[PDB]
Amino acid sequence: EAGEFFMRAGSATVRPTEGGFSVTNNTQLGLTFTYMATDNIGVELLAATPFRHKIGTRATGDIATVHHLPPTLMAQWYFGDASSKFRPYVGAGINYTTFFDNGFNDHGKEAGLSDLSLKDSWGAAGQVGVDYLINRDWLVNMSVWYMDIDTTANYKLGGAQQHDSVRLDPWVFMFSAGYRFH
Repeated sequence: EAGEFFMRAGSATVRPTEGGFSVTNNTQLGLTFTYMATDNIGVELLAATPFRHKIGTRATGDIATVHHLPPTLMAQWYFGDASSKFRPYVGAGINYTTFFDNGFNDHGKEAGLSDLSLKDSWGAAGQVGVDYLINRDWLVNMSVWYMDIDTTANYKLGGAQQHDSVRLDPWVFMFSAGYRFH
């Protein structure tokens, strides 16, 4: 497996962590590119199509929608050996998330909200997952990611109240199939 490069394609679902400031879960296309430093140490990049979340509270409901790209870079450790058909793994790394295409809905505007945007964020990331190596060519995968994503939302409330701290700190769940290149 040393020298190997494999790509996984599948669903990645982001579940943001905590009157009420709720944020919906969203599932998008997930892609990971990984390389084997050795038979156990791997280098992986997670990529995704942009995610879309709705924000809101109990009474009003949705008041805005937000999108972001959470590209993540990881150093990993695969258990077992190069011949194991079943290899769980763990990783630690750095995440970078950018928010874009953020706007309040009619309801947000009716309440006096406008000019919304969130500033970029960097943060620790951890992961545990499993690869089931079917052939020298294919595999199926599961993956659970944790990510430090702290930001601050900027917008005006009829006036200019443009600063609040948003903490997503989401878990990301990924299911995929992967191809191997030797």
